[PDB]
Amino acid sequence: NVLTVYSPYQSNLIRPILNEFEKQEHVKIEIKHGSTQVLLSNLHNEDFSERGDVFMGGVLSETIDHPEDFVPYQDTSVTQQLEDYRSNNKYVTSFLLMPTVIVVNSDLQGDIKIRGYQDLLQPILKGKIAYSNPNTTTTGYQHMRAIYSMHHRVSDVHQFQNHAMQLSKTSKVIEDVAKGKYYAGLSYEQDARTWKNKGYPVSIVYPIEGTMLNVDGIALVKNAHPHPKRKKLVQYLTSRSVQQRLVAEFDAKSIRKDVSEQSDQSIENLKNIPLIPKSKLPDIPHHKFLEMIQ
Amino acid sequence: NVLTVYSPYQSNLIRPILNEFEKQEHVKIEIKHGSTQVLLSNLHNEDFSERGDVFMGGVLSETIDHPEDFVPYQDTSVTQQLEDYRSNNKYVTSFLLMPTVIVVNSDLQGDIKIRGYQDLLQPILKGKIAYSNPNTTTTGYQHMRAIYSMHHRVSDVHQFQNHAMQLSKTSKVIEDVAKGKYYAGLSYEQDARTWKNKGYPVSIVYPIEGTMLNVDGIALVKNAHPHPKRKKLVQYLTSRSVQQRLVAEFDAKSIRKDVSEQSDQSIENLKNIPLIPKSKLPDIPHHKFLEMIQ
Amino acid sequence: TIHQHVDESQSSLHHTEKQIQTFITQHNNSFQELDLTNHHDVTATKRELLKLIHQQPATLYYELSGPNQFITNNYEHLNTKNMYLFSTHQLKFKNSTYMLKIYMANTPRLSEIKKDNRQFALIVDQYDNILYANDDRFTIGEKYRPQQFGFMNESVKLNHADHRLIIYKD
Amino acid sequence: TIHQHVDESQSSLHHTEKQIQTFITQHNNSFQELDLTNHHDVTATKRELLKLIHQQPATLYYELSGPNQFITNNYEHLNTKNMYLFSTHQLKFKNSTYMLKIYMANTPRLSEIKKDNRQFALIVDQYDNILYANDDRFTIGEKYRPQQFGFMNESVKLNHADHRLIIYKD
Ligand SMILES: O=P(O)(O)OC[C@H]1O[C@H](O)[C@H](O)[C@@H](O)[C@@H]1O
Ligand SMILES: O=P(O)(O)OC[C@H]1O[C@H](O)[C@H](O)[C@@H](O)[C@@H]1O
Repeated sequence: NVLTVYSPYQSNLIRPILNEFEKQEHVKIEIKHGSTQVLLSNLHNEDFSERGDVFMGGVLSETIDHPEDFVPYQDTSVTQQLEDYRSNNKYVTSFLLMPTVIVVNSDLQGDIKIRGYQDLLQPILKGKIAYSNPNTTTTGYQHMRAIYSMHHRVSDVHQFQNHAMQLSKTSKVIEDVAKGKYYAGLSYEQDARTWKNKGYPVSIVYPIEGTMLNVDGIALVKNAHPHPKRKKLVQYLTSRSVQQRLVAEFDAKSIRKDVSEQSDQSIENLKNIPLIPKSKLPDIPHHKFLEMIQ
Repeated sequence: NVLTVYSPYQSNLIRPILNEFEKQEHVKIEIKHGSTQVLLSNLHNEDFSERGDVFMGGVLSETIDHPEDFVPYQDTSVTQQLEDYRSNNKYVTSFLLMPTVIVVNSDLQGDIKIRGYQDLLQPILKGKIAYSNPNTTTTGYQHMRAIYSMHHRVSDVHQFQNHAMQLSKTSKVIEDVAKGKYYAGLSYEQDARTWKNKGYPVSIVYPIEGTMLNVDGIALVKNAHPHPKRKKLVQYLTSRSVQQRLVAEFDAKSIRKDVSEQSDQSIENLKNIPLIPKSKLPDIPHHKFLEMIQ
Repeated sequence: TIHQHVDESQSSLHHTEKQIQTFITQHNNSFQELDLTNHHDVTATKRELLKLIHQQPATLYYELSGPNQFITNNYEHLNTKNMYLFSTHQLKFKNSTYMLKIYMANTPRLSEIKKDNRQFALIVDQYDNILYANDDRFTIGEKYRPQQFGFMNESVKLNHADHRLIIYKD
Repeated sequence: TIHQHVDESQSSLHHTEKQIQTFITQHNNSFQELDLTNHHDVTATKRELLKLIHQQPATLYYELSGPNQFITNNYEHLNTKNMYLFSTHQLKFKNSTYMLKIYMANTPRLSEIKKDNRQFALIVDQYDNILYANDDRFTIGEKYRPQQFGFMNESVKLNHADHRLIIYKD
């Protein structure tokens, strides 16, 4: 009866729209939360007959080390998706665009300059920067690629890791920066915006040297008895009206051509963000890269 | 004293924002209206001492046959403009993005299909299509280019001109299609939305074969005693707050990176329009093209 | 005991809901002749609403919203977000249509067992969304999962909606 | 004559504006103690507002807007876009701030000369924007270009704003 969904997203983003799907299709949806790679490992070791049905969130097209645990599928709506972010992976459908950002505590910042990864290396900021374990999370790993892609030097990744505190969970970074335990941290757009809107002294910085953009995906999980509504769920999440949702109510960046962006405050539109082009975008695969920066 | 502005824009678009400039800078602004090339010709013969100060509207970067009538200038804001539409002409600053469209009367259309220029050539539509003089208007000229750019055959332009009724004024096309005198016409977004918002049975079609996108410009007119507020006007029209307004209040498509588009109701967003790329965009200058097709 | 308290509360809310249907019906022929821009007819609606509020034991707050009117007995402006939304209605009021929401903040029976028995209450829909809680550890709008649920409880369906009343002990 | 009509109109509007300012001053020490969700205090505001409307020959409509309140004497719901906006005020009303707009729809004098003499009226600001017109050729919000037209006219500046009253013929 229950349609189970793995997601690294915070509840405040997905629970409301999945609730709307429960009411529309008369289904019960359970969410299993956790860091991206923790879910993928727990899932891999999970017995076929106890596996959930759907994986949403994370950069799935780039960090699934076990393709056999998923069912190939792409929705009919890829036609309406932005050309540059359509998935070239038969297990993953593109769902959202999510900038990775530096979050700065504006009460603690004072006159220190933080406009990128290089500024995070100012010795005054030593021990006062937080980020999440790149082995377990999409956020830490995507930031390490961005740090690596600056001048393609593994020394830059290590200099940052020596300079900053590693945390177990992505959501702990913005929380502790927001509350004044760290001057800055490496997070993503939606989590920063969430806390900025609650009133915390949070400034969102898109690194000038090159901002990494996450293309979040949705993937069907291979299990014994897949829920009959799970392909309706994927079409639903990629639908224009739901995307128009993610845009209006949550400030999300839609994957579709026909959904416009939203004039929000202190959140930039994509065309004003200094993104890393596909050109300078590191190549090495996930496991390879992680072993390289160890 | 009075700051005079030449513009082919309809009053309902520029009059409100120029009004806001009048009582922000304590200036009187007069608008001289007319078809793009008619204004440019009348301006050329006008005495230096009797010329206005500013020209706004029209595809100025590409259809000024007399550069000597203008002052070189570009606002400091070009840095914030979209890279692909920044003016590479030293007399023109880019100001707006304006799709050229086909407007269809949905009361008359019936089951006739009008998805682009080729469909306009159905023999059933002979004598029931309207367009504006390509010699005098930005709109007729830009449509002829797009027709030409389909298959790069001058025979397509002539087949259309034999198939359709030419009118003197761009604004007469939408009015007469809107009121049911013509099945369809060639026009521009912003004038079609205008008539559609008044309740008329107007359908906006972005031609699949390819949609010409107009980059409207602003240029300083060379005169005897330029108005001291005229450079402040150019900076005002390219400011973010005014663009945001044009977006919010008129559904215009902004030239700036940092101004997001607005949401639907028949005006597609840019990424969902079938635009003619830089690739298939014909190369020939203004006067050459008019002579080629006449 | 718990099973007694669910029956009596399930029966009290049915009686309560029953009285609101009767109100809406009785005055389908009465409200169509009142104009809420006129201060004599506003008094006529308030008198009828407050009469309803006090014909039953639960603590109820009404919200009557519409064109430049907001009418409620929530004088201290308690957050309705923490109250059970219980019924909604579109009423024709001659000058326009007004939405009537009835909220339940508490009942004297649930308040009693909470104090005397430490028996708390939840109301949940068929998708386990929480629609009412008087225990601070659950919050309306979120979900309740009977997995993590480790208490003694009896549940019953309410007559007026696809909702379930759960009384549980800690 | 036309010159006499502009002087008399200017002086009448000046007296009118004068009375509005008097109203707002008086009652500042009367509003801060009134609550507009209370039907006795709303009646007190209407009585004072209507008292002001009728100390004046000009036909005036008030709009008092705020949190879930709209108070006006425009009972036939005439479009304010065709009226002259005379003033605007923000009043402190104990429960909240409410905006008061005063509109001038016509004057017995301008209505009379238009009927008997075909002498029409315009009010324009310093940028030639039309703020009032009883001639169907001109519409509020657009520009008055005197050179496009040939009329007899006399104009005068009004005391309360950078506006010009124009009475004209032909
Ligand atoms: O804890 P995590 O694995 O990083 O989950 C949080 C992730 O949610 C989304 O998918 C975002 O695209 C990621 O940038 C973000 O990091
Ligand atoms: O076609 P005209 O009579 O010259 O009017 C020209 C108008 O429509 C064109 O399509 C341009 O995109 C507009 O910037 C201009 O205001």
